[PDB]
Amino acid sequence: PQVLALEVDCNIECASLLDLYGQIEVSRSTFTYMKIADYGQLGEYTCDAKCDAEFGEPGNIRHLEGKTYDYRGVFCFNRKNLQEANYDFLSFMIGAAQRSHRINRNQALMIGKGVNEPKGWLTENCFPVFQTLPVDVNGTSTPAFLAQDWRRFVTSFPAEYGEARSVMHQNVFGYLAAMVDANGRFLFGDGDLTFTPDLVRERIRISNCLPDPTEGNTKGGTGQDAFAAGSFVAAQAAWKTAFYAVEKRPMFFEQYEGGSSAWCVKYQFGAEDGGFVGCCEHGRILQI
Amino acid sequence: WKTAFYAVEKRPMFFEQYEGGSSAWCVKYQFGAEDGGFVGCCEHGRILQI
Amino acid sequence: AAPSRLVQPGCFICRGVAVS
Amino acid sequence: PAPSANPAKIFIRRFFSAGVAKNVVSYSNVMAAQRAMEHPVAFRCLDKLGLTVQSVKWDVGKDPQNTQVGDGGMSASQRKALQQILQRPNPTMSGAQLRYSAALSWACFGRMAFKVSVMSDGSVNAIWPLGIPFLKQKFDRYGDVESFQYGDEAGKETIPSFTKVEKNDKGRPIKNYAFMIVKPSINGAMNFDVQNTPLQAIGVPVALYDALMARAIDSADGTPNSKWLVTASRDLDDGQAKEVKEGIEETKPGGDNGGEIIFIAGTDVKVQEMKNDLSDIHSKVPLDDQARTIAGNFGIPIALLYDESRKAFFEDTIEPGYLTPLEDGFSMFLCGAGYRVIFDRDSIPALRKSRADIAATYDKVTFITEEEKREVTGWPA
Repeated sequence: PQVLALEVDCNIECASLLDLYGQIEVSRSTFTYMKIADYGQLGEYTCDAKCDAEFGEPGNIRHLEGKTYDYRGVFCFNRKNLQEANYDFLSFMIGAAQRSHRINRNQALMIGKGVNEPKGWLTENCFPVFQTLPVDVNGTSTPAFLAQDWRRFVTSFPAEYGEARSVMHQNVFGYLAAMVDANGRFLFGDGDLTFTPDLVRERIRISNCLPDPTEGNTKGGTGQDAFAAGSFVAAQAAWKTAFYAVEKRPMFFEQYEGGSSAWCVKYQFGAEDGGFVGCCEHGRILQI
Repeated sequence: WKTAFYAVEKRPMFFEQYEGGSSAWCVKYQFGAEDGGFVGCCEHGRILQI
Repeated sequence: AAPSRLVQPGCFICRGVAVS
Repeated sequence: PAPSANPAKIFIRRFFSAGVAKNVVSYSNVMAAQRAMEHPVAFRCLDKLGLTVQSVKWDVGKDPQNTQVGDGGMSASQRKALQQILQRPNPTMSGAQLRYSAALSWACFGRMAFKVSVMSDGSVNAIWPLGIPFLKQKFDRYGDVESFQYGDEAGKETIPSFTKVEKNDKGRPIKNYAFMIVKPSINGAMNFDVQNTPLQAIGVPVALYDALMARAIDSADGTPNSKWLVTASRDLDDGQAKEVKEGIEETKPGGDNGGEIIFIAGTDVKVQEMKNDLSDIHSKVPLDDQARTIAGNFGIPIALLYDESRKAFFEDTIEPGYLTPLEDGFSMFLCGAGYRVIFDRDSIPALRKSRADIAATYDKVTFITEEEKREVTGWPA
């Protein structure tokens, strides 16, 4: 009988893999763009004293286009407790809607499957994927992931493609920072109880709803804790040209008069957006 | 800790001469307080064991 | 929650010169 | 000057806590104030108190008790800018509307909240009123508030208070800030205490009024409105029965045999005329009492729902419960010493005759200098 204002919720979002992808804005729901397939070869090293030439072989200019997909839902009430309530259902239930959209958009833009959802770069499977070698222990050939791999992966990016960041679940970073050499010394951050460099300088943006190869942070791997070879660990891509995210209209809320039968006030919300993978040569995937 | 465990305070300490049971030659004091505590959401903490 | 383990990487060094 | 150590630290020890941004009004009180806006008598009183304060006219001016020869009118251009902004607040909102909103909020919750946009040199650019229900405040460590939060998740502008803000070399702030004027209460706790609104003591009367109006609206439709319960006997020949019924019925205005006598040959039928009083369905007696009580608790003479009572309502309830506190809150932190916001009392249409009579009787007096004869009825110099 002494109700507080405390509203402990204890629910989490992800990070946002949105400010990386190239942003483009369209008014209508159907855009189209051009693409240079290949310039082709034009002219050879001909001999001298030859009053002639060769036509070579012309290039190619493809013409692509993509749609924009919509996102809608419905929620309602009873109009009786909403007048007597000790809270505000709408301002909470509305708040519950972008939280569903913001997290659904990000994941679908990552793992979307074809029809009526933008094809994420995971399921596209045209990013080149690099799988790491397994190791030996007491004769067993368990798969592993050493710091030697991480430096090899990030450095193997073609330099002329540009600067590229990296994306990975924080449990991988905790796995990297906690590695140990033969004697017992740490590899990174020798003798300061914590290794935490400024990620922005090492160009490693972090997230939390990637496949997370270390299942619940419980598969470091010596015996039956092996990484279960064939799991995603991290990605790296020049995102400003490897993947685009298009936006048409932000979310909207509109009362639905009709269907509301004087008991059930029924609101309606929706939004339109989309995405598509550009040249999926800038960008590689590390795997176990 | 700002959200993983809450501390409840209703009435702090108080000292007062317990009038009654105290005579013209012996005093009986009475002190007291009223506090409490509970956990908030316990998915915010973690414990290390052996 | 049930007590979950915290298995961390061991002494990982080699991939091609396995001892005799 | 400022010692920064007030005796209001009795709470932040344990009894309160810093850095959590508590809300300013209970949700029960918010809902009571919401539902008083649809309640008939409550809304009537709330809007009347609004209109009145909404009518008074503003300006900035010299204060009478100017002992500060070092006037706080730092530039005399900030004062012109304040005058401009007091006559025209933030665009798409006028001074009368801002006054009305402030008065309604003060009557509902005992709080007033504003936000200012002083540009860079004490020149206030615009003024906005704040929604009290959804404004939270966060205290410092010693005794008072430091920040105001406006919005739960996206809107998170931590507006600093007037107490802590980048001040000018003279003292006037440079950046945005807010006011949070409060009504005092018992047991101190100038900002940590419970609100003081008339709604706190009108819960029982409004509930009784609602119950009585529901009873009335129910009894209106449901009680049969016919007269003449007529009953035949248990031996009358269905058909002779229908004929006698039709003979009774067809005397309505505009019938076959209207207004004429009814002749019955034997078999005495018995009529009794029902009263159907229905003249006390709403309980006028214990309804007008609740109306009077909910009016008196807001502070309105019952007669208004005669010119003496109007004068009384204006100069005992409107002025020193809405005009002086708002004006003093604005004077405290909206300009320097020596100058302050004042409302012209001659702008109220009801007190003009009273002012004229007092001015005439004072002019009749001789043992009093002209400047003080002026000052005793306004008219500074």
